Amino acid sequence: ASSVKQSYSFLVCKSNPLVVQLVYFVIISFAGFLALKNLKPQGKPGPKDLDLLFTSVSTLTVSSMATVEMEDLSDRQLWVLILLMLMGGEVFTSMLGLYFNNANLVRIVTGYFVATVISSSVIIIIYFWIDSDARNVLKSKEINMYTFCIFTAVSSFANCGFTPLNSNMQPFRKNWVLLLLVIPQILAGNTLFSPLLRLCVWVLGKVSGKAEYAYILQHPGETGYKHLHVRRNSVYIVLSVTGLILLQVMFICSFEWNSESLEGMNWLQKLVGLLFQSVNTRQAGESILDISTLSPSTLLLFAVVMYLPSDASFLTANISRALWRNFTVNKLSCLAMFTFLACITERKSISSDPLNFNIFSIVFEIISAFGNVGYSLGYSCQKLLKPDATCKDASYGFVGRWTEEGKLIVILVMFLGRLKEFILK
Amino acid sequence: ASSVKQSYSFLVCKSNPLVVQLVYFVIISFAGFLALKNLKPQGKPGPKDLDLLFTSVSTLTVSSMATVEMEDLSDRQLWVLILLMLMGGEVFTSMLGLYFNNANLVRIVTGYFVATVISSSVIIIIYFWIDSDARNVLKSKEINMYTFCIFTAVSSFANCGFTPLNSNMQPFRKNWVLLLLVIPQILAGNTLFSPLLRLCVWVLGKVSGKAEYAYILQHPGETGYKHLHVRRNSVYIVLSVTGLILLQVMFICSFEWNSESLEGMNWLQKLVGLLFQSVNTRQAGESILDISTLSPSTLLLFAVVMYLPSDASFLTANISRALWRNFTVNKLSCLAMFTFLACITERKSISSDPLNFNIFSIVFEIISAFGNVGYSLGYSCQKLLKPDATCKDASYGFVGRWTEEGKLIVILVMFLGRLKEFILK
Repeated sequence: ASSVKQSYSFLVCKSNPLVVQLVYFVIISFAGFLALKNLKPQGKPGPKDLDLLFTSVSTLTVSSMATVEMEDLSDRQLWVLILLMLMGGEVFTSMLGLYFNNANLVRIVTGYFVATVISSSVIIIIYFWIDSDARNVLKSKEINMYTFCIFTAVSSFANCGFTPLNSNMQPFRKNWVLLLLVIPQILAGNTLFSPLLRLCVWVLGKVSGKAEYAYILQHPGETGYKHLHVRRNSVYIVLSVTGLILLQVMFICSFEWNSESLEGMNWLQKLVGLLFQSVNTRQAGESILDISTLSPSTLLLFAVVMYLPSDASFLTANISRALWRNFTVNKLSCLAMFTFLACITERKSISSDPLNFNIFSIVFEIISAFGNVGYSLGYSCQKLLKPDATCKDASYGFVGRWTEEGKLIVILVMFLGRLKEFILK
Repeated sequence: ASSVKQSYSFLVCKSNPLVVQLVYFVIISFAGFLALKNLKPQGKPGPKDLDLLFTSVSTLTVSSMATVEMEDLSDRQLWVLILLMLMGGEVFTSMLGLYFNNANLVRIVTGYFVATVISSSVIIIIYFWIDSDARNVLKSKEINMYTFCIFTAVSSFANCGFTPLNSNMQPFRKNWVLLLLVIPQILAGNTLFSPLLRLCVWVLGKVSGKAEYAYILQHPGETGYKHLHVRRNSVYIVLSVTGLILLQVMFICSFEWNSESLEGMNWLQKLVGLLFQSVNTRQAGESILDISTLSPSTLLLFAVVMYLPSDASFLTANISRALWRNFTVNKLSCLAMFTFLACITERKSISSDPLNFNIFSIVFEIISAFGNVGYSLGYSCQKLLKPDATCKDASYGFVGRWTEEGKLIVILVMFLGRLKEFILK
């Protein structure tokens, strides 16, 4: 209770924000892994503790990188994941930071977060109530309807990318209404958070008439909030994200409109699904297509977009040994070093299975982990060079098929990716 | 004669250095392609004009990217390639720039260039004279001994990477003496040019005693030469290149010491060959191992090293739309765009043959072309998924197996890579 507040205040007063946030993430991830281990169902042999720790990290790190199938976790573990997502989302961490800075605009941010989460949950619950196809699908998968709704709302708002379905949103690719109802939740999380918050402050100031709201609106830098910029910067956020989404939609519609991953869908269904995928590419994680089946051009476009630094990390950020150090921090040297380590650890897998364990797939996984997106190129054992029937084609990401050292490397990459925009300064 | 000088002076007086150097490279490349077409041997159907143009560009662009086997060109075409290499090397272009700047240190630079070329040719000729194994190899390949020696010396000094042998220096991997005699020629070209020139100026000043040489030595910036830096910068050049070479040697010795590409070699032979490869990786192009057979970690290390900007481009170089433009020029956006284009053009090849036409191989080719290195991941038709016997496994680089649009894209990438450190300003 009060002891937590006292310890947090003591940490904040002396240590840097980076150190306190690293301690926060490490301790919460360890607690989540411990919980996931405790409420494991009895009798059935669950995943190894490393997979549970990886799932807890990816849930907290809102990176959605899966090592265990989402169907291998019970309802209680699903709610533990929901709690980790709530306590690890970008908006919630920024809200806690604002709390602690103000103690040593808070109401508006807390209201925005709580209202968005509650409205998303209610909207998804209502949509499942009106449409019985989703209820039938959930009954087939034996997943609690309300638990799935809350999980989906929290994951979409927090931009994590996890869903109780093992195939993520693939079973719901035909339901364009759900995708159109979920897209705003993703766009009200990490992406388009600053312009939406600015609009919320603007409408509150207009309706209330209080001069404090206008003062906050026109002095965004005085309050010190990272995600509250000037009108020009917010307009830049909207324009940049909209243009990137339109570019992604254009390229995917040009290339994979007739692909097998969209077969059996109407033109409107295909358009809505591709728009949902393009929105998710930046940082959501949720996918409706098996990203492996996409053409190499679209895969490279995905890699480029998830490599693009977040706009919050772009506006805010914008003897020879000092130049070397400055060059080592550019988001690219770390990616190259981690990809080199991952290729070292998976040398046997790459040599034996070059179709799935190729260098581009490892680059994609490293970019996904560092950018906290969640796109996994997957692993189809039908693509093995040597025909092996002992495979059980699993729905978890490519990282789940790596070695233990590879999983540890991806865990470190995800931790560094969440703690980015902080290591830079 | 004098008309050429008048035209060059007229171009220099008005246009920027970038424009005049671009027109110089374009016109010389076109002349070289026209020559290569003209002295093609009669009776035998040679390569298509696009392949000749690509070879002329890569020879001029000292990028060593091969579309045609080097055994398909006669002695006259080999000498045309030698002339293109001489007129397109980094040292020669810098020397011409110094000529035109001084007209509108020249003696020392010209002496260094001419003496290094002549001494390299004489040394290689002498080594072929003393050792008859190389003479036997050349007789087996039916290549003129003196022509091969001059070609090798010019290519090693100009850091191009071409050799009359189709397999490059692979037949000579056992001859460690030749590799140790060629390494200084490569290290006296583009790399270690500034420290070697500084040492040459220093010894000339010490022996002569003229104060002008010391004035040039201690005021490197006054003369305006790009490749003449201060003592600290030259020491940095030496230290950085030596450390990078040692790191590459360490990693390759750790990984591929027992690989098939080095089977049948003594420990000293393996060490010398790996050191030669590490020296060449930065920007030489010449290789003694089939780079395809190397492990993925070493391939990624090669990609990283050839992606590292030249130290001359590092020392010399070191509202939101303006920031976007500044971010678009970082050597990475261009690589991503060109790789995206190459993947678009080779979509059929990637889909049909994913083992050789994978995204990492295209990334490697694009990095090699932009960095003007010359490393090609190759194409072994035994790696086809579909077993096709119509193949004739050719010794030319991976780019020779691309589509015509892919070859054009690589030509553009090579032209931009040579004109790098210029487009940046």
